[PDB]
Amino acid sequence: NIINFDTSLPTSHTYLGADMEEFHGRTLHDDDSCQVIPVLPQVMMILIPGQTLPLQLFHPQEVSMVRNLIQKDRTFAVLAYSNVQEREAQFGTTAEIYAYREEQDFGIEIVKVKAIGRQRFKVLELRTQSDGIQQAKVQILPECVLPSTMSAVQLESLNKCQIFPDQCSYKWWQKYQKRKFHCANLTSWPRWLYSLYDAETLMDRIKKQLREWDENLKDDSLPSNPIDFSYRVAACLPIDDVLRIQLLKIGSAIQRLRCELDIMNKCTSLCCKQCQETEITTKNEIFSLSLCGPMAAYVNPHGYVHETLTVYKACNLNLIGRPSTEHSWFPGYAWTVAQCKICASHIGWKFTATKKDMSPQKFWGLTRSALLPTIPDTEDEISPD
Amino acid sequence: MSYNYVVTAQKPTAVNGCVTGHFTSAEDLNLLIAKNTRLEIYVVTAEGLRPVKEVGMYGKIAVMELFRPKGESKDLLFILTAKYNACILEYKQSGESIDIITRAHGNVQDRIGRPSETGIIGIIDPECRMIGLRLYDGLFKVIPLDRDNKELKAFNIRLEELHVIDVKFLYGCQAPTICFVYQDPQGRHVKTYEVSLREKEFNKGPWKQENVEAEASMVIAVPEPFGGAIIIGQESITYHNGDKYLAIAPPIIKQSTIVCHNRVDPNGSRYLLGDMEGRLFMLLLEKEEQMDGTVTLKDLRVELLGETSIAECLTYLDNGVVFVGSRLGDSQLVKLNVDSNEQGSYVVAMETFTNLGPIVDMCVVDLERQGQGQLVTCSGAFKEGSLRIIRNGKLHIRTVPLYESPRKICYQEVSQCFGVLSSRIEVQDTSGGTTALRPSASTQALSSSVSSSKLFGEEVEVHNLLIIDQHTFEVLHAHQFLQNEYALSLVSCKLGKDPNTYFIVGTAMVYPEEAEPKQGRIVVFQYSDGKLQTVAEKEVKGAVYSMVEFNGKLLASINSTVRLYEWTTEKELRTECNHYNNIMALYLKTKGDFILVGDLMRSVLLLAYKPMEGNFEEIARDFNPNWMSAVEILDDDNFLGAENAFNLFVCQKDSAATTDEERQHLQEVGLFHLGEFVNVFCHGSLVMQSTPTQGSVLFGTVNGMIGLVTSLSESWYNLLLDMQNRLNKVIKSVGKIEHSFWRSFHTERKTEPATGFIDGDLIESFLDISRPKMQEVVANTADDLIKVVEELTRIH
Amino acid sequence: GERPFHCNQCGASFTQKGNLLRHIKLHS
Ligand SMILES: O=C1CC[C@H](N2Cc3cc(C4(O)CCN(Cc5ccccc5)CC4)ccc3C2=O)C(=O)N1
Ligand SMILES: [Zn+2]
Ligand SMILES: [Zn+2]
Repeated sequence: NIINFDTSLPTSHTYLGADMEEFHGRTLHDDDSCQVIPVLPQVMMILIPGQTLPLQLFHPQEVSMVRNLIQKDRTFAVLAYSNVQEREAQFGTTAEIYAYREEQDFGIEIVKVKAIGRQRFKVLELRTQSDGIQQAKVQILPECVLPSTMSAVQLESLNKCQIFPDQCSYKWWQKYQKRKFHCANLTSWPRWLYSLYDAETLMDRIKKQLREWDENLKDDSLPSNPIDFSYRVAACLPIDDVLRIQLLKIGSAIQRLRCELDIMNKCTSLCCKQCQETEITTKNEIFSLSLCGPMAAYVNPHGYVHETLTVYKACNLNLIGRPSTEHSWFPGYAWTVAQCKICASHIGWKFTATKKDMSPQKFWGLTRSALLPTIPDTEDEISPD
Repeated sequence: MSYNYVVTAQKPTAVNGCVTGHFTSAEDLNLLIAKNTRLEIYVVTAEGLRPVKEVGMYGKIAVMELFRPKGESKDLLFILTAKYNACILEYKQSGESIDIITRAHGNVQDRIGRPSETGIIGIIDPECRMIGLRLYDGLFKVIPLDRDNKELKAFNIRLEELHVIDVKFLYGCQAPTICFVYQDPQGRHVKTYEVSLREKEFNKGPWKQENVEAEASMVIAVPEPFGGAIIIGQESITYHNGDKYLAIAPPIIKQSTIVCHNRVDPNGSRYLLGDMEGRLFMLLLEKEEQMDGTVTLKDLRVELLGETSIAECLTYLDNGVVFVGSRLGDSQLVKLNVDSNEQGSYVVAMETFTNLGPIVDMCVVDLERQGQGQLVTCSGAFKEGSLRIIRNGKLHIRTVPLYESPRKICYQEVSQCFGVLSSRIEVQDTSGGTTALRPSASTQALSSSVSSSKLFGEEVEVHNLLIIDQHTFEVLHAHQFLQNEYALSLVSCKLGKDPNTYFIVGTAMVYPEEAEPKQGRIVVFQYSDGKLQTVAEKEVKGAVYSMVEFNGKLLASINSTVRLYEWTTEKELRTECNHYNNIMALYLKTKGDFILVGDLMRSVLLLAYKPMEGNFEEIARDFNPNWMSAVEILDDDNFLGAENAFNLFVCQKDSAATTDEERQHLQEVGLFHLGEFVNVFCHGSLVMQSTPTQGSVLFGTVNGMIGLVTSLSESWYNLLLDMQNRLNKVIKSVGKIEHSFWRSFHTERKTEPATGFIDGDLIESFLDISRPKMQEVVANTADDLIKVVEELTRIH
Repeated sequence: GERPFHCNQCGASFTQKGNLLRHIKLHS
């Protein structure tokens, strides 16, 4: 229950070795503009803007491509594959390299990279070049910003009341709703309806669920902008690729926040994807061992990326082999591979503390690719808004 | 691909602004009133108000201020529209000809800018050296007032205070000085800045910020000889002139927030203040007279004068007469009666001016005979609530005051009455329970009833179903709903094989802790033999946002579900089928076996009932994020909606398209900037019943404007579209605003030209133009065009 | 201490090669 670990360590990706050559600069292309961007060939990821993506590139063609990007814009395209086998992709996200390190260990040139999602895009065309490396003709998808739902109606005499400044939080939210949505009486709907489409109210409702996962402040950790908050929450929601792609396709932060709240309330169980009916854990065991939330992307020693969701308890898992601290994503913990007891598919790893004074003494790191969010009782699947 | 025609039946009646000055003549006192896209000019006579001129603008009036620059014989008028069209107008009359000539004009929009939260602010310097505008946060636009600035060129000054609440130019300053209330993490403060026209920047203001009231919202610049500024909040009215500071926290103002003001005395000794509940106060700054220092200000006072309509803007005219501009109720001319008890109040009404806004719902009814239809609206809100019966004579309007908010309305021909959902505010008692604020329709019914349960000073909303006689408009019955029950939808119809006509209400249980409603009811009532009874009651797991009679059945929307009920022989609702949607089913409209489901974010969905399977099937959808206020089915293939930044749009289905992706996609075929906010779409007409127009959809808006939409043929549309471009070359726009620019579909992120819509108001203005101008328009045949336009005027 | 056959994706360590090859074929 108590976290006697340094929450800032997994975000640093300290397992990638010595300090990388950090970049300060930031690049952004105009909305709706068309850009040709290189795609990394073995990256099988669906990246969210604001999400950190660590990589280890081994192939000389991949290493060359990154050396060129580091000198130029530092931006590559991360395709959201609808069909991974036939490499089909209609959407994706740009990724900007913010840290890198080249190593000629043993006698093999390998490059470790830390990138971040920046802009969503629509794939216009894909062509593999005579070198074997492919380029994507892309169109930068704009982020739909809507004004206050009350802006259209709003009485000009109440415009000066739209800025709002120990005491009872429920009484505060009651006053917030009465003042922000007073002009709802000029329309066909009540104040309480407009609250369901209000960024600050939706963000406060999400914060109430995020507080159940992390014992950390809104003040620092969480962003203020609905766009950034909605993407930060999307990055740490353990959902399957079909749902994540639909979530990514949403252009409005209001619809994204509403959609996330609905997933967070409906999907309370997490099953094995191959079994579909083997419960591994529930949302009540989810907890944040990293500042970015319960789930983040990490890279293994062979470049394989795993979005790892940390939980207190997991069931229906077999442990393969003995624990190892080799390349551990949670410094101070040893990992043991964990499979589903029914289908034997890899679900994640069990992390066990190296010192007695550490807390928690054990937890599980589950790979998102192996999980399936489930809604118990007598209902199948749906993502409203 | 759609060919639609939109025309105004009733101009907006809600008042968003009013100013006094000497605009028509240096000797005349004028009252200028802004009613959205309309400007009314009055001469304030000893009698009352003498109408002088009324003009229309190709914009929504956002700023309206009079000013007399150096030399000018009389005042000029600055106007800024919601699409940022700025202009300086002059009244000029030469014999018979009245012309509001445009002295200067230009668009002041910036390519880059976050439109401010506190909206547009437009202030003019007391010496008329410049116009200050706060359109975007972090910038203050300055239009220098020179005779050689006929294009209205402006520069911005960077403003580090990003959250400005209100700003005014101060009096008595050597340099033009702005005084403003702003908010930052630390709280609310009042700052000042000098405005250098030479350096095009701000310089250190004459006095300090201080941590003023947390709810300080209004700045009032006090004229000479006192100077300084008054800052009004929720609890306090404070004065600031740097070193001089005076504060008061009158308990009389604590009941409601003060939201408008007006100077009575030119010296700034007396001010009128209005609150959100119609109270009118007098603020007096007591000028004390010492021996040397004869200009002292000993104290501030507030006196409750009386009650007026809920005021959007006040203006003192003369001889105690005050014009009350109202958005929620009728506007008034009140006489501030000189020191008079009159059982408490000092304010006496002189005139009342009709305001249909906001029109939150309406219905058409044949009523007398049948031929000519009558429109019955749910107008006003709170004590200003009423029903308005609009018929063609000009439009003749009958008013029925309810003293509470009418919300929904439907007519029941069989019982010769209307069903009206209403709500009233009751305050919680310290003693226990709730007390009404005034007698209203729901507390003054002939007969009354309350629902049976199947489950401090805080304001509580009590919901009711009123039965109102169609002839007398008397409240025959009032049924009160359960505690925390919110009445959302109302229908009058016959269901199944039942010959009886019922009033069906759809509700939601609203609790502060719950964000999304998990309970609601569909209650079936019968009003028969002069009494209301509850026939049946169905509890549902959500809010019943909308309901429609669907081929002898009841189609109701519970949250994201759309459910079809059948009325059994046991007089009970039986769930036939459900349809679980990707969106919240707020809007529901039906034509035959087709259903139109929509949400507040313009997610449009089309469903069809499959009778041979007994279930629903999705036909098509279109999700473009934008706020949507109303929807309607024009015909089998076209859907009309009202979306953000006062636009109309039309979506079309194409059941013939080659692929199944195309035929389950709705094409946006019409876009138009209406300039009004539509709340209700309603099929019907106000004219008596082989026509160039097909169909008739009336609509009610927030500003009390009533419009009409009808469909045309491709030939009729192509002709009238060319006619518009020809009429624009000959017609004179106030402020020199482009018609094409005004009607262009507008959101802040995008502006597209209007498509699939004919501005009937522009087409009809052909009949008002002179014979030489008429011949200029028809130069490709003039009297044949007069027949076409006269035929188009007959639809309203 | 045996287990000289590791899965480069999850890190599963196997004592025989036929055991690792069955495990790697279960991954995507
Ligand atoms: O916290 C975590 C969770 C686990 C995860 N790992 C580590 C990992 C390591 C490997 C190896 O092939 C295993 C064999 N060693 C040689 C060797 C053998 C014996 C003794 C010493 C060294 C080379 C690397 C393969 C996959 C993964 C993986 O998925 C991670 O990176 N962090
Ligand atoms: Zn399994
Ligand atoms: Zn493996």
